[PDB]
Amino acid sequence: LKDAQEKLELAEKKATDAEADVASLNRRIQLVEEELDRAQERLATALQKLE
Amino acid sequence: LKDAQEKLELAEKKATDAEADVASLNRRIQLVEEELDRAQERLATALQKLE
Repeated sequence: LKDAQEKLELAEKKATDAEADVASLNRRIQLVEEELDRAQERLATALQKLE
Repeated sequence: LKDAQEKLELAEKKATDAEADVASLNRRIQLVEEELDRAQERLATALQKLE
């Protein structure tokens, strides 16, 4: 039981950290997508003014 | 020990799933980052053309 509970603890800690990493990466994805959309809009406006 | 092993299996499956999510989300992060880099390079070229 000592080994089994130690394995349980390590697996649970790893899964929780992985979930936190997933949430952080997803919010990073949405942030970077917003920045990309703003950059594309700026590019379009600049090209029109250039022409 | 039986319950501990079952929870170990569940936790390791969930952690592997979240690790795959991490891999996918980091791939998306890098790809959108590259697209944003291209967009900002285009923006810099556009400002140069404005000048």
